[PDB]
Amino acid sequence: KGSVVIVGRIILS
Amino acid sequence: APITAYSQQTRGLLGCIITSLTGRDRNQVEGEVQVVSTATQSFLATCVNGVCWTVYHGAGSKTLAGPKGPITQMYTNVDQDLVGWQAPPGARSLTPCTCGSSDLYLVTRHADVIPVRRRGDSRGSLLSPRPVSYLKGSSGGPLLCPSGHAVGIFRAAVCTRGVAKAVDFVPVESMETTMRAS
Ligand SMILES: COc1ccc2c(O[C@H]3C[C@H]4C(=O)N(C)CCCC/C=C\[C@@H]5C[C@@]5(C(=O)NS(=O)(=O)C5(C)CC5)NC(=O)N4C3)cc(-c3nc(C(C)C)cs3)nc2c1F
Ligand SMILES: [Zn+2]
Repeated sequence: KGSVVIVGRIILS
Repeated sequence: APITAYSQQTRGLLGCIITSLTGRDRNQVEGEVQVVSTATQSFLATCVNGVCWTVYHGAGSKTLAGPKGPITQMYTNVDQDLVGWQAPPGARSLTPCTCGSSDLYLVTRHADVIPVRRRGDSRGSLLSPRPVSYLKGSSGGPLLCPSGHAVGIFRAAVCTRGVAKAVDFVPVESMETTMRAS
Protein backbone atom coordinates (compact mmCIF):
# COMPACT_ATOMS: atom_id res chain seq x y z
CA LYS A 1 0.00 0.00 0.00
CA GLY A 2 1.80 3.12 1.22
CA SER A 3 5.46 3.66 1.96
CA VAL A 4 7.25 4.53 5.17
CA VAL A 5 8.33 8.19 5.09
CA ILE A 6 11.24 10.09 6.67
CA VAL A 7 9.70 12.90 8.69
CA GLY A 8 12.87 13.75 10.63
CA ARG A 9 16.37 12.81 11.76
CA ILE A 10 18.54 12.51 14.85
CA ILE A 11 22.13 13.86 14.47
CA LEU A 12 24.92 12.38 16.68
CA SER A 13 28.44 13.40 17.67
CA ALA B 1 26.95 10.33 28.55
CA PRO B 2 29.96 10.89 26.24
CA ILE B 3 27.53 11.08 23.32
CA THR B 4 25.01 13.82 22.51
CA ALA B 5 22.14 14.06 20.04
CA TYR B 6 19.69 16.57 18.58
CA SER B 7 16.59 16.23 16.36
CA GLN B 8 15.18 18.09 13.33
CA GLN B 9 11.66 17.70 11.95
CA THR B 10 11.85 17.81 8.15
CA ARG B 11 8.24 17.05 7.11
CA GLY B 12 4.74 17.90 8.28
CA LEU B 13 1.59 15.78 8.27
CA LEU B 14 0.21 16.61 4.82
CA GLY B 15 3.49 16.26 2.95
CA CYS B 16 4.09 13.05 4.87
CA ILE B 17 0.86 11.34 3.66
CA ILE B 18 1.52 12.56 0.12
CA THR B 19 5.02 11.12 0.06
CA SER B 20 3.70 7.86 1.48
CA LEU B 21 1.40 7.40 -1.53
CA THR B 22 3.87 8.41 -4.22
CA GLY B 23 6.82 6.64 -2.57
CA ARG B 24 9.04 9.47 -3.89
CA ASP B 25 11.04 11.47 -1.31
CA ARG B 26 13.46 13.97 -2.85
CA ASN B 27 14.18 15.74 0.44
CA GLN B 28 17.84 15.55 1.32
CA VAL B 29 18.75 12.96 3.93
CA GLU B 30 21.26 13.48 6.77
CA GLY B 31 22.38 11.78 9.97
CA GLU B 32 22.63 8.30 11.40
CA VAL B 33 19.13 7.83 12.82
CA GLN B 34 15.99 8.76 10.87
CA VAL B 35 12.59 9.60 12.36
CA VAL B 36 10.16 7.59 10.35
CA SER B 37 6.38 7.40 9.89
CA THR B 38 3.45 5.64 8.32
CA ALA B 39 -0.03 7.24 8.32
CA THR B 40 -0.94 5.89 11.74
CA GLN B 41 2.26 5.56 13.75
CA SER B 42 5.85 6.82 14.10
CA PHE B 43 9.19 5.34 15.12
CA LEU B 44 12.94 5.45 14.41
CA ALA B 45 15.22 3.66 11.95
CA THR B 46 19.01 3.21 12.38
CA CYS B 47 21.72 3.00 9.68
CA VAL B 48 24.45 0.39 10.07
CA ASN B 49 26.77 -0.82 7.26
CA GLY B 50 24.82 0.97 4.52
CA VAL B 51 21.42 -0.47 5.55
CA CYS B 52 18.55 1.35 7.36
CA TRP B 53 17.12 -0.99 9.95
CA THR B 54 13.86 -0.60 11.84
CA VAL B 55 11.29 -2.78 13.58
CA TYR B 56 8.90 -5.03 11.72
CA HIS B 57 6.11 -4.12 14.12
CA GLY B 58 6.28 -0.50 12.91
CA ALA B 59 6.91 -0.95 9.17
CA GLY B 60 5.91 -4.54 8.47
CA SER B 61 6.04 -5.17 4.75
CA LYS B 62 6.34 -1.59 3.57
CA THR B 63 8.76 0.14 1.17
CA LEU B 64 10.68 3.34 1.96
CA ALA B 65 9.96 6.52 0.04
CA GLY B 66 13.20 7.16 -1.83
CA PRO B 67 14.69 9.69 -4.28
CA LYS B 68 13.97 7.32 -7.22
CA GLY B 69 10.59 6.05 -5.99
CA PRO B 70 9.95 3.41 -3.35
CA ILE B 71 12.65 1.15 -1.98
CA THR B 72 11.97 -2.56 -1.38
CA GLN B 73 12.98 -4.25 1.87
CA MET B 74 16.31 -5.97 1.34
CA TYR B 75 15.96 -7.78 4.63
CA THR B 76 12.92 -9.05 6.43
CA ASN B 77 13.42 -11.15 9.51
CA VAL B 78 9.97 -11.40 11.19
CA ASP B 79 11.48 -13.77 13.79
CA GLN B 80 13.59 -10.95 15.21
CA ASP B 81 11.16 -8.05 14.53
CA LEU B 82 13.71 -6.63 12.04
CA VAL B 83 13.55 -5.12 8.53
CA GLY B 84 16.06 -3.20 6.40
CA TRP B 85 16.26 -0.96 3.31
CA GLN B 86 19.33 0.28 1.39
CA ALA B 87 20.27 3.60 2.90
CA PRO B 88 19.08 6.58 0.87
CA PRO B 89 22.08 8.57 -0.32
CA GLY B 90 23.03 11.10 2.39
CA ALA B 91 22.28 8.84 5.34
CA ARG B 92 25.49 8.65 7.41
CA SER B 93 25.88 5.01 8.53
CA LEU B 94 27.02 3.83 11.99
CA THR B 95 29.44 0.94 12.33
CA PRO B 96 29.21 -2.04 14.75
CA CYS B 97 30.97 -2.01 18.13
CA THR B 98 34.05 -4.25 18.37
CA CYS B 99 35.05 -3.32 21.96
CA GLY B 100 32.52 -5.47 23.87
CA SER B 101 31.49 -2.77 26.35
CA SER B 102 28.58 -3.04 28.77
CA ASP B 103 28.16 0.72 29.12
CA LEU B 104 25.44 1.37 26.54
CA TYR B 105 23.43 4.43 25.52
CA LEU B 106 19.97 4.27 23.98
CA VAL B 107 19.10 7.23 21.78
CA THR B 108 15.41 7.99 21.76
CA ARG B 109 12.89 9.77 19.55
CA HIS B 110 13.27 13.07 21.44
CA ALA B 111 17.09 12.84 21.28
CA ASP B 112 17.62 11.60 24.87
CA VAL B 113 20.76 9.59 25.40
CA ILE B 114 19.97 7.22 28.26
CA PRO B 115 22.38 4.81 29.96
CA VAL B 116 21.72 1.09 29.65
CA ARG B 117 23.62 -1.75 31.33
CA ARG B 118 24.28 -4.66 28.95
CA ARG B 119 22.88 -7.90 30.39
CA GLY B 120 22.85 -10.53 27.60
CA ASP B 121 22.95 -10.64 23.79
CA SER B 122 19.69 -8.73 23.32
CA ARG B 123 19.06 -7.31 26.81
CA GLY B 124 19.96 -4.37 29.01
CA SER B 125 18.62 -2.82 32.20
CA LEU B 126 18.04 0.91 32.69
CA LEU B 127 20.22 2.60 35.30
CA SER B 128 17.40 5.06 36.02
CA PRO B 129 13.93 3.60 35.34
CA ARG B 130 11.81 5.86 33.13
CA PRO B 131 8.12 6.03 32.29
CA VAL B 132 7.06 3.96 29.30
CA SER B 133 5.74 7.08 27.47
CA TYR B 134 9.27 8.48 27.68
CA LEU B 135 10.34 5.54 25.50
CA LYS B 136 7.29 4.85 23.25
CA GLY B 137 8.05 5.64 19.61
CA SER B 138 11.78 4.87 19.75
CA SER B 139 11.73 1.31 18.35
CA GLY B 140 14.38 1.06 15.68
CA GLY B 141 16.46 3.54 17.69
CA PRO B 142 20.14 2.70 18.25
CA LEU B 143 22.03 1.27 21.18
CA LEU B 144 25.54 2.72 21.16
CA CYS B 145 28.78 1.77 22.95
CA PRO B 146 30.83 4.54 24.63
CA SER B 147 32.72 5.23 21.38
CA GLY B 148 29.44 5.83 19.53
CA HIS B 149 29.41 2.51 17.65
CA ALA B 150 26.23 0.45 17.13
CA VAL B 151 25.46 -2.63 19.29
CA GLY B 152 21.73 -3.08 18.52
CA ILE B 153 18.39 -1.53 17.63
CA PHE B 154 15.69 -0.92 20.25
CA ARG B 155 12.87 -3.48 19.99
CA ALA B 156 10.84 -3.64 23.21
CA ALA B 157 10.76 -2.92 26.91
CA VAL B 158 10.09 -4.80 30.14
CA CYS B 159 8.10 -2.71 32.63
CA THR B 160 5.47 -2.58 35.39
CA ARG B 161 2.52 -0.16 35.84
CA GLY B 162 3.90 2.19 33.16
CA VAL B 163 7.56 2.38 34.29
CA ALA B 164 10.28 0.88 32.06
CA LYS B 165 12.92 -1.16 33.94
CA ALA B 166 14.79 -2.77 31.01
CA VAL B 167 15.11 -2.84 27.20
CA ASP B 168 15.23 -5.57 24.59
CA PHE B 169 17.08 -4.95 21.32
CA VAL B 170 18.11 -6.82 18.17
CA PRO B 171 21.80 -7.46 18.48
CA VAL B 172 23.93 -6.02 15.69
CA GLU B 173 25.23 -9.58 15.21
CA SER B 174 21.76 -10.79 14.11
CA MET B 175 21.66 -8.03 11.49
CA GLU B 176 24.82 -9.42 9.86
CA THR B 177 23.27 -12.93 10.27
CA THR B 178 20.19 -11.75 8.34
CA MET B 179 22.59 -10.18 5.76
CA ARG B 180 24.27 -13.62 5.67
CA ALA B 181 21.05 -15.13 4.22
CA SER B 182 21.09 -14.57 0.43
C1 LIG C 1 12.48 -11.56 18.72
O1 LIG C 1 11.59 -11.16 19.76
C2 LIG C 1 10.60 -10.22 19.69
C3 LIG C 1 10.46 -9.39 20.78
C4 LIG C 1 9.47 -8.44 20.82
C5 LIG C 1 8.60 -8.31 19.75
C6 LIG C 1 7.60 -7.36 19.80
O2 LIG C 1 7.54 -6.58 20.92
C7 LIG C 1 6.66 -5.49 21.12
C8 LIG C 1 6.19 -5.40 22.56
C9 LIG C 1 5.84 -3.93 22.73
C10 LIG C 1 6.09 -3.54 24.19
O3 LIG C 1 7.25 -3.61 24.61
N1 LIG C 1 5.07 -3.07 25.03
C11 LIG C 1 3.67 -2.95 24.59
C12 LIG C 1 5.20 -2.67 26.45
C13 LIG C 1 6.12 -1.50 26.80
C14 LIG C 1 6.20 -0.34 25.79
C15 LIG C 1 7.69 0.07 25.76
C16 LIG C 1 8.00 1.34 25.00
C17 LIG C 1 8.61 1.39 23.80
C18 LIG C 1 9.07 0.16 22.99
C19 LIG C 1 10.11 0.05 21.91
C20 LIG C 1 8.70 -0.12 21.50
C21 LIG C 1 8.08 0.94 20.62
O4 LIG C 1 8.55 2.05 20.68
N2 LIG C 1 7.08 0.72 19.73
S1 LIG C 1 6.50 1.93 18.80
O5 LIG C 1 7.61 2.70 18.27
O6 LIG C 1 5.68 2.84 19.57
C22 LIG C 1 5.54 1.23 17.44
C23 LIG C 1 4.20 0.61 17.83
C24 LIG C 1 5.37 2.21 16.28
C25 LIG C 1 6.20 0.88 16.16
N3 LIG C 1 8.22 -1.47 21.28
C26 LIG C 1 7.24 -1.99 22.09
O7 LIG C 1 6.75 -1.30 22.95
N4 LIG C 1 6.82 -3.27 21.90
C27 LIG C 1 7.37 -4.17 20.88
C28 LIG C 1 6.73 -7.22 18.73
C29 LIG C 1 6.85 -8.05 17.64
C30 LIG C 1 5.92 -7.93 16.54
N5 LIG C 1 4.85 -7.13 16.50
C31 LIG C 1 4.04 -7.43 15.46
C32 LIG C 1 2.79 -6.62 15.11
C33 LIG C 1 1.61 -7.57 14.82
C34 LIG C 1 2.41 -5.59 16.18
C35 LIG C 1 4.61 -8.32 14.57
S2 LIG C 1 5.96 -8.82 15.22
N6 LIG C 1 7.83 -9.02 17.59
C36 LIG C 1 8.72 -9.15 18.64
C37 LIG C 1 9.73 -10.11 18.61
F1 LIG C 1 9.85 -10.90 17.55
ZN1 LIG D 1 32.53 -0.07 20.83
